[PDB]
Amino acid sequence: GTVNWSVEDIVKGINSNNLESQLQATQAARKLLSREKQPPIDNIIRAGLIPKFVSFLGKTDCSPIQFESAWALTNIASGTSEQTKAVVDGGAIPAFISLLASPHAHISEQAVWALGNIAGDGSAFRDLVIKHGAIDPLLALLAVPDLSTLACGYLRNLTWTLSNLCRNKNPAPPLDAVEQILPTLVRLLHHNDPEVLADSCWAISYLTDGPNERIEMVVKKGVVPQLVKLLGATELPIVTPALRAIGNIVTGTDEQTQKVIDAGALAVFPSLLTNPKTNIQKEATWTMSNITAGRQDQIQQVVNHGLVPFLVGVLSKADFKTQKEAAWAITNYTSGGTVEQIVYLVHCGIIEPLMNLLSAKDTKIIQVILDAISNIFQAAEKLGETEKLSIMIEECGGLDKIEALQRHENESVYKASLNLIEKYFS
Amino acid sequence: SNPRKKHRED
Repeated sequence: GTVNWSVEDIVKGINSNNLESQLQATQAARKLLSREKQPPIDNIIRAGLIPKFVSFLGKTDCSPIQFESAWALTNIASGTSEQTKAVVDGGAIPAFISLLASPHAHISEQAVWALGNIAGDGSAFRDLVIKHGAIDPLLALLAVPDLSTLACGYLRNLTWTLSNLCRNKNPAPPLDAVEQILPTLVRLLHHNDPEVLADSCWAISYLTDGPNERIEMVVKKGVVPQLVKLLGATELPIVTPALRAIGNIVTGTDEQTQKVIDAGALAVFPSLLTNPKTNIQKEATWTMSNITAGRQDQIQQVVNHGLVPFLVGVLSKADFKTQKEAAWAITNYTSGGTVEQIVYLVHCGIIEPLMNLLSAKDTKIIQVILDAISNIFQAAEKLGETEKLSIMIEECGGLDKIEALQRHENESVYKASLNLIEKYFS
Repeated sequence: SNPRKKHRED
C-alpha cells in the first residue's frame, strides 16, 4: 500500500488537505527513507518535505503521523551534516524535545533517536540541542527505581543519545550539562545490558578525553572501580571503551592515576598486553606508557604486577604502532625510575628488542629509544657498570645500529648517536 | 567512539 511510492506521489498526498492522505504519504516516505541501499534523502529534502514533517510532529491528535514523520526525520538526520542541518533548519529540535514526554513510548523513543542523530553531528548541534532543553526530559525518562523495567531497545537508545551529548571536544560539552548528566551515566554504568554498558563507557571515555578538571568530574563520581571491572569483560565492545576511559584517566594527575592503580587495573594488563585485537594491545600499551610516566611508587606497582616482562614482549613482537607505544613506555620508565628499577629492566631483557627497533624508519621512535639507552647508561654509571652494558649492547648487534645512525637525516638522532659512541664506546 | 549517527531501517 505504501511500498515504493514515487517522491511525486508522496508530495501529492502530503500536500492534500486530507490528514489520512497525509498519513499514508508520510508512511510511504518513511519506508522509502528506511531502505538500506541509498535512501533518497536529498530527493526528499529537495521536494520541500521537511517543514511538513516537522509540523506533523505537532499533530497530537494523530499519533501515527507523529511517529511516521519522526521516523522519516530521524533517517534524514542520520545522513550527512548538510542533511542533518536541513532537519535542524526546519525547526525539528524543539518539536522533537516536545515529543520526549509523549504518552506513546514508541514516539518518545523515536524522538530520543532523532535528537541523538542531531546531537551526534557535532559540537554546535550538540550544544544547540542542550540549549533547547533536551537534557531534563531525557533524564526524566530514566528516573525510575530500577532500569530493568524499561524496554531494552528504549534504554539502549536513551544511553546512546546521552553519549552523543557527552561527545566531541572543540568545545567540550558545557560543564553544567556534564554535571547534570553524570549521575544518570553512573547508574547506567552499573546496568547489566552489554550495549548500555558499552555506550556508557563510550560516554565516560568522551568526558575523560580532556584536561585534568574534566577527568576529575568523572573520577570524583567513584566510577573508576566499575570501569576496571568492565575492563575485564569478555565482550570486546565493552573492553574497548572501558580501556579508552582508563587510558584517558591516567593522562591526568598522579593522584587520578593512583585511583586506577588502587582499583586493581594493573592485574588486567597481562591479558590486555597480549590481547589478539591489535588496537586493544596498542591502547593498553599507550596506557602503560602514561603510568610509567608517573611516580617511582607507581613504576614500582608496574614492576610488582609483573608487567615489565609483558612490555619486553610487546617490544619484541607487536604491530609497529604498539611497539612505538612500548618504546615510549620504556623511555618514560627509564626517565622517572630509580637505579634499581632501571637495572631490573635490563635483567628482564629490554636491551635486545630495544636495539632491534633501531632499524625502524620512524625517526621519532629512534629518538625515543636513544633517550632510553642514554637513561639506562646513566643508571649504569652510578654503579660503575657502564662497560658491562656496552658489551651487552654490542653483543646483540646494537652498537652496529648506533654507529650506523651516525648518518641520519635528523640532526638530533645523529648527535645522540655519536654522543653514545663517544662516551660509552671508546 | 561507536557510530555518531544511526539510520533506522527495521
